[PDB]
Amino acid sequence: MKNIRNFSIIAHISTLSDRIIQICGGQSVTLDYKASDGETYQLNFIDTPGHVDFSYEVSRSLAACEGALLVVDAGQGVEAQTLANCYTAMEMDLEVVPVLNKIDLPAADPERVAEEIEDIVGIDATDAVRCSAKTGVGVQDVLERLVRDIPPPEGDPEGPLQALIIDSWFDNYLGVVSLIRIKNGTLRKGDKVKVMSTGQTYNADRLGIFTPKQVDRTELKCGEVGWLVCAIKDIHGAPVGDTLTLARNPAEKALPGFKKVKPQVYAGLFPVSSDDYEAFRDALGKLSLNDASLFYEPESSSALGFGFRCGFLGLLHMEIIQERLEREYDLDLITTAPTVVYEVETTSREVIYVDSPSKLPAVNNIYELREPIAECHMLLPQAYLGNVITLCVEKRGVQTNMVYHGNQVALTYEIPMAEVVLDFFDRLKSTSRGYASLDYNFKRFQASDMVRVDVLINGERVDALALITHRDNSQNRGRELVEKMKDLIPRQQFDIAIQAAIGTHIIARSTVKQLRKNVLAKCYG
Repeated sequence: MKNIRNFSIIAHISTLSDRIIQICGGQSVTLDYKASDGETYQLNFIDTPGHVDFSYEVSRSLAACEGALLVVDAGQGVEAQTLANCYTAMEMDLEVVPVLNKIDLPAADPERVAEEIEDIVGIDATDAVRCSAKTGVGVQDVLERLVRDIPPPEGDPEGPLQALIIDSWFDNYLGVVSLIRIKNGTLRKGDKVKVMSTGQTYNADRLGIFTPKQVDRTELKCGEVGWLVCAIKDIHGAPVGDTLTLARNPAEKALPGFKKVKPQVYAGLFPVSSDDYEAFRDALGKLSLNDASLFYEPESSSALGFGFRCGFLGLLHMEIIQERLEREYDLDLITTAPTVVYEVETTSREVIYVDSPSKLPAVNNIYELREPIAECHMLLPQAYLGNVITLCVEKRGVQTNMVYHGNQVALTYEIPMAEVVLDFFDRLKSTSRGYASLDYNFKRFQASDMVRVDVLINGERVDALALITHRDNSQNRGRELVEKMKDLIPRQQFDIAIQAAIGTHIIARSTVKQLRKNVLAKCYG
């Protein structure tokens, strides 16, 4: 155990990971490093996604580490995407090792970037190892620093097994494969294992390490990271963050910090052409085999046809899947505005949760409707803050903190999730012209004057299209909706009456005029 270093990399823009592999061996790697002390160290490097959509997946990977390398471009500086992960890595007791990369570039300013790390992250950066990507010098010095500072792993190898599931995927030949950290005990080949969430037991048919090449082993001992193949049916059967133990001597308690994350953002997806339904259903199925957190459930509108109601972790989780659906499976989809999860107290005081507005209990039965609030961390040059908070309050945000970092401002606001999810990020980007970095996570539910806009077209109730929004801009969101539809619905054979209402009271009503005879229905570019 004492010669093992488990660490992850927090960076942005040959990446350091590739150069480390090159001076050792030659998503995760197990490497050997003969150090200046003449001894050999097993380096286990777990990769880290940079976005707060995968906030949980990130934290589970970090729970598998004792340290992390904060890799900053010496020619650029720090950026908020590495900040979120950096703080969580520090909240958990991980040794964060600062690295100044790309010192070779004509732009490199190491001393000033050493101040930026010290000022914004609060890590001792004065003796940070620095390294070239052109030549590769310093990478060994980084590795030496890694070995000296990151604590070795801990546990009892004879203790009852506790293996942290870092990640689980589907292999088209091997079945389900899990990347595993042995926190406690020892896992051998024959061993019959138990997944602690599910309570189900399987045989460890195969296990090994990534070299990067997939290499079989006969056991994974304490402090180690590797892969495991037992015939778990789907990746849901080995949830990320779960803990593996042995069936004959099961651990009393699972490793802390496990949860099965439920989608934060729901949306409705419908194929432009009904003929694509078969492919779309297949595409979601194919996606779901590797996406542990993608939720999808059939939904059919009168208006929009047969499609699917889908749950996502956040905006670019949705956008990754949308981009994938669009390009991999060549599907053209209509997508409804994203709607978030509300917390509602019934007249008979019970707490229920609402994904889709249509399901929200009657206005008479609601004692208190509670709205999700997102805490938004932002980095922006001083010349834009006026343009930024004016948007923040415009979206009903409340300022929680502000810190100055040279000629740069660190804003932290409390903006209603419902509103962050409806393209706020874009309006922020165009008012700061790409200079404001968003970073948000769920904070709290709060009581709020929240109403439900119902769409009906051809007098038919389109539940898929319903939205929950605040009173003060229900008139505007209803009006924008009727306009959005006028784009999706061209002038056709019949008149199409579109309207938004609150219960009985109509807020906007527009009709899409029918074509004359012998005129084809056209659409805008």
